[PDB]
Parts: sequence; structure tokens; C-alpha cells
Amino acid sequence: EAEVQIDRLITGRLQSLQTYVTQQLIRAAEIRASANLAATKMSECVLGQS
Amino acid sequence: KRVDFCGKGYHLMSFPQSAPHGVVFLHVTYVPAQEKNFTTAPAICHDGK
Ligand SMILES: *[C@@H]1O[C@H](CO)[C@@H](O[C@@H]2O[C@H](CO)[C@@H](O)[C@H](O)[C@H]2NC(C)=O)[C@H](O)[C@H]1NC(C)=O
Repeated sequence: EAEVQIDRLITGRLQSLQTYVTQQLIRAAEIRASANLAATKMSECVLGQS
Repeated sequence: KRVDFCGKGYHLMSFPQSAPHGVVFLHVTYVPAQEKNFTTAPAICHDGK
């Protein structure tokens, strides 16, 4: 009888962990573009005159 | 004229090449060499000018 009750917890916790991991991919793809813009500004405004 | 956009140094030209799922740019740049020391001045004065 405890198998049926443990599976209900396993399914929920897996869902929650995988939601966490999707939203981190989507947030990291946005931090990546900001850092790519910062790297271009360091080249074009600090080591040059734009 | 964007610094570092087309390689390191003063961009002269670039050539494309195809790759399996991409592209390779060959960047030709000018890099100055063998610098010497000198004395400078902002302006010269001559005839009060
Ligand atoms: C221009 O002159 C400066 C100052 O004279 C040179 O700077 C030297 O740098 C070395 C580093 O290896 C120090 O050990 C010396 O004390 C510095 N002064 C000297 C040698 O007088 C600099 O190297 C010169 N630049 C060029 C391109 O020759």
C-alpha cells in the first residue's frame, strides 16, 4: 500500500524539479545575451571610440 | 571600424569559407610593430603664433 502513496509523491516532486530546470534554461539564455552585449561594449566603448 | 568585430587589429578585409554547419571567416588585419620613443609637443610657437 505504500508503493501507491510513494509514487504520488515521486510524480509531483519530479514535476517540480523539472519545472525548476526549464525556467533556469530560459533565464540563463537571457543573462547570456546581456553578457554578450557587455562584451561588445567593452570592445567598442572602452578599447575604442564609437 | 568597430573594434574587435572583425578580428584583433585594424580590419583590412575578410574572406568567407563554408563549413559543415557553419562558416569560417578569415580576417586580415594590420598590426603595428617596432615602436620607438620620441618627445612630443602639443603646438609649435613661431612669430608669436
Ligand atoms: C622608452 O623609454 C622608456 C624610459 O626610458 C623605456 O622604459 C624602460 O623599460 C624597461 C622595462 O624593461 C625598464 O627596465 C627601464 O628602466 C625603462 N627605462 C629606460 C630603459 O630608460 C622604454 O623601453 C622605451 N621604449 C622603447 C620602445 O624603446
